[PDB]
Amino acid sequence: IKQLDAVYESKKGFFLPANIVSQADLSRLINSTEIQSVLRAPKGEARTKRAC
Amino acid sequence: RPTVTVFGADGKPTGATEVLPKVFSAPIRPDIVKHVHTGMAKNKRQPYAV
Amino acid sequence: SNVSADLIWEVSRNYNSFLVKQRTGTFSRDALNLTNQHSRKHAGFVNDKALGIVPAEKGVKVIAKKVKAANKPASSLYTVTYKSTARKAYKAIASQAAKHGYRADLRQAAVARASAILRSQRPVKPEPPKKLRGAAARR
Amino acid sequence: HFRKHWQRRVRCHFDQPGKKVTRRLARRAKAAALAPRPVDKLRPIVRCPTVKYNRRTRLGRGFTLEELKAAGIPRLLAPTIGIAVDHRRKNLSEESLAANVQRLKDYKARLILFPRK
Amino acid sequence: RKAPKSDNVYLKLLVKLYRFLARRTEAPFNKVVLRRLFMSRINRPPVSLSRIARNLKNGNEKKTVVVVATVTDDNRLLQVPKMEVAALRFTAKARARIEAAGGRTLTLDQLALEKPTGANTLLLRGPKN
Amino acid sequence: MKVRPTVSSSRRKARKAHFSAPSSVRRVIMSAPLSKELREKYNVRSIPIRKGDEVQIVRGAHKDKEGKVTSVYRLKYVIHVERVTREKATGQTVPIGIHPSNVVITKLHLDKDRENILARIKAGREQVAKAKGK
RNA sequence: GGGCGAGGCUCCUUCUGAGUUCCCUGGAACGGGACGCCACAGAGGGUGAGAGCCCCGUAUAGUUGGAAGCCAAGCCUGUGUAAAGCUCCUUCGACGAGUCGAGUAGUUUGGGAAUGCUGCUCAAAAUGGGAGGUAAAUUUCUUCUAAAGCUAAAUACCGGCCAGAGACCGAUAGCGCACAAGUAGAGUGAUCGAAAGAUGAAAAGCACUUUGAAAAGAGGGUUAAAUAGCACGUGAAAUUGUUGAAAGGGAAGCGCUUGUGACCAGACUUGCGCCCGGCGGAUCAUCCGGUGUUCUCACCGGUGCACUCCGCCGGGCUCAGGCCAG
RNA sequence: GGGACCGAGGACCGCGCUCUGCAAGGAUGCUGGCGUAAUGGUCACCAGCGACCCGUCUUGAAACACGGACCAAGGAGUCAAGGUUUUGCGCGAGUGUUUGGGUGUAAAACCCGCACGCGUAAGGUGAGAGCUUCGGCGCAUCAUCGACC
RNA sequence: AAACUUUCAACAACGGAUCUCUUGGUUCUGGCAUCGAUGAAGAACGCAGCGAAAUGCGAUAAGUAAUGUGAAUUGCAGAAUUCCGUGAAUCAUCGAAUCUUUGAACG
Repeated sequence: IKQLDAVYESKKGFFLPANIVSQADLSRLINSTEIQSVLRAPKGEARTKRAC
Repeated sequence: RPTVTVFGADGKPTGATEVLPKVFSAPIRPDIVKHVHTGMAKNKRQPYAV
Repeated sequence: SNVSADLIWEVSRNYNSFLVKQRTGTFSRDALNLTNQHSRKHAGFVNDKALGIVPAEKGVKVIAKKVKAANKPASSLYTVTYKSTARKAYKAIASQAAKHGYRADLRQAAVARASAILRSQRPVKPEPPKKLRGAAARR
Repeated sequence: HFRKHWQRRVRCHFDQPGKKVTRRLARRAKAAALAPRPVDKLRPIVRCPTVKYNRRTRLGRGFTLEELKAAGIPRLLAPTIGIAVDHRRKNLSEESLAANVQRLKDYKARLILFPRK
Repeated sequence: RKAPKSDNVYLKLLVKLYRFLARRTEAPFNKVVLRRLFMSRINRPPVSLSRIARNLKNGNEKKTVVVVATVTDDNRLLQVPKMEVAALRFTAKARARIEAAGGRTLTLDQLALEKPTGANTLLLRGPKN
Repeated sequence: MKVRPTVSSSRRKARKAHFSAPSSVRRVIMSAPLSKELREKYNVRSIPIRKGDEVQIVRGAHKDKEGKVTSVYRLKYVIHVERVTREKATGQTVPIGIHPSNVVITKLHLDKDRENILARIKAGREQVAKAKGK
């Protein structure tokens, strides 16, 4: 475990990659206060009653 | 930084504590693994020809 | 971080060691899977909070994930064995699933799984004798 | 560009790792015979000819007789103590002479020479 | 397009996040970002530090710079101003030069948290030709 | 796992060598284990079979039949135990081929050569037993 | 400077771990279950069916004897005014000819300063000769020494002596050849050139009786199996025989829809819930202690020894239950 | 008033009306026989109606012509080099470890010193995506006037 | 009605597909350097108790000497081996021999 830092610090021309997302928990992002405060009101439900 | 506990020969924790070595936070990309694994498995083959 | 329930589902949606695929549907052998169906709702190993019911000698054995021990498998399952009446088992399982916000969507599925196990433990009625018809009956 | 019969002259290098092991074992064989000695010979520092490469130095074939005498190493003993000698190269400049003389004195400082018999 | 051509799992999460935002918001910013996540790499040219530095020269400072592309470094720029840049990817040198100046680097999911409607944002694209 | 480069793991070569082995090689392949009493007496596990030995069959249709070895038919990798026979159609008795791996030696035909064989196997076994022990 | 030389390296060679313990199926366990052991060895093969521990081998360190090369601690000796390296200099310093070269013909190269080679005619030099650089003012300058010769290594390898492997082929495939295959056979000859593997664990390859001239047949027998009898694993189709069913006034075959005849897969057999009665048992509610968790929900133990709770049995009732219909 | 075909959906929500309710965003209620080859299905045949023998080639099209006794197995756009377009991936003014060298549990995997291949060493006006503090700011790209080499 | 023609089914034939197997091939890699007038490579003829071929050998002829191992060979028949031994074996190794007619082929 101690050597595992050293081995990746010695690879030339390679750094540990940076991900394109910072938080992988979508539920936290969507259900966050910041997102939910600016959303519109819902336009419907999961199941819609058919009129005719 | 998160840490990990060390276990002795009997399976019980020994009180030693080590820091997670920063490579376990890397992105998990199965598509890269599949592409890299496909090529690396071919590097062991021996030629065949009639 | 880089790992979440959404990521594990994306990695493991198309293939798993628990996956059973046939023409009539896709099943899952996951022990924390209440309906044995392949879905994000029911994939126990994917989710941070999940439930699972397995039979005991008499009654049911309910296992739930501990969120603060996701990296300690030996201490990650909260296990309760219910060997009292069926109604008392249903009350605890449903309260276990809905009274604190731990997978309230699985309340109905969990109670049904407990009912099936308790029903399966009941004695078995002897099947009626088979009846031959037509040509088979005349020979 | 296959207007000739290329198919009968096609070399495939499937022995690339096999030859590397063979080369590594041959180097080990030299160390087995010349046990304390290095498996190579000391070679001088030379300048590449062309104006494209004259700003860079490399290793030459062997040491010049003039720069071998300035170091203090006899001619007939140099190939015997692990020094390559080139009788075709001329110095033509003090810069090449000084660089290789200093290289030889550095070699003499690190040397362990055993009695003859 | 309905499904992105990429096999990146994290890119799928970004699309899923911004598909939700585009449906539940009236901001045209979210629809542009979503549609740019779907297109190919040649259709997403890199944006250099020199190009972003030009575009905030006049009055667009103290704003959020958003590119759905990779941000690269430029050796022609000697001084890099402090800026707030959110992008799909950053190079090692461009990220270091931005952080050395005193700016901050964001990902597209952090941008959703900070600016769910693309408020006070400068959206740029790379040179197609 | 095999390590030495001179060893081969080929099924084709192993089956060729086994079925085309010379008589001297076949003698080693036709070995049989020694009985428990003989193991603690000689410190020897196995020994090639021979004509004078007495064996007890421990595998096959002949459950626990005892008898003396009569022939070592190395050409088909079988031995002939006495009174272990089957009648042909004519009623003439023919021996039944028993493999040495299916028998255990109970009494050992003793001669100077076989005392030398048992001594060499014992010497190696005791050498490593003390090497492993101390 | 010479001669011995212990010993050493390389290669063959001897020996070195652990279940044939109990039960079931089976002709036979090498299969299933249980209880163990070895492992620097769970590569491979055989043994009556998938064997780490039945057997050969497999792994590591040793250990027994031998072979030929090379090295070598040491021990005997050496010898002759014998050889060798350098330094210095009022002395010397030999370097390859019918060969370069010029002309010409053929061929060749990316290469008329002929790229090289060969034949023919002529045929050299010694501060010489060859090649190159260069407008730089003359052909200055640079760099080598041809017509004599030896030399390991890195490089090639469809052949020779072996050895190890494969995401290769699996008997019309793979070499023409998995077999008494460059064989049988064809051609005057040069040459051309096939087809062809599999009984069974074990021949245990059918004693004996009977019919037949015999080939064989039938009983009887071996075997787990003859639905394996050497025309021998499994044994498709084309094509054929027998039996069973059916159709057939100058084609058959094909599509839609009934009918007849034959033959069949489903479905159903009851479940749920109430109200009484006979029971058989204390995981009834509550409270107390401990523990686990999602921190308010549970589980264990005690209290709760019976209008509460759980299972059975005997009745009544409700509901839901298959097919075709009015 | 007399027939025929059909019953899609599955808690509530709606439009409504003749409102203790209803024919109003899709069938319910009552009853009988049977509960087994009875419905149903597969074959073969009879019956009514329907129905050219396939492929190739030529041609505007037919027709001619060619191949077709039957079955089993085999049987035909592959590999390599060099260009090129598009998609995915890595790094990105850089990129490429694998000629070679160094480890190795040994044709794998891991690592890289020097060269080398390909590429690289700032305006005005009008539209214009998107922001906006509603004053305006304006990506990419196009049109025009430019500036420089 | 039978017979004949056709369809299906069962059994039996013809034929050898399918599955399974493989002391074979094919390709790659590694160590090594060894034919002949001291008669090679090839051709021929002989040799076994019972053999045609393949295989082995050469009138010492399915073989001799030496070394090692240690009790066989086997289809049949006949001899063995005393096993407390210079010693079975269609055994292995191999340093010594025998080695017909030719064939570079040489009175």
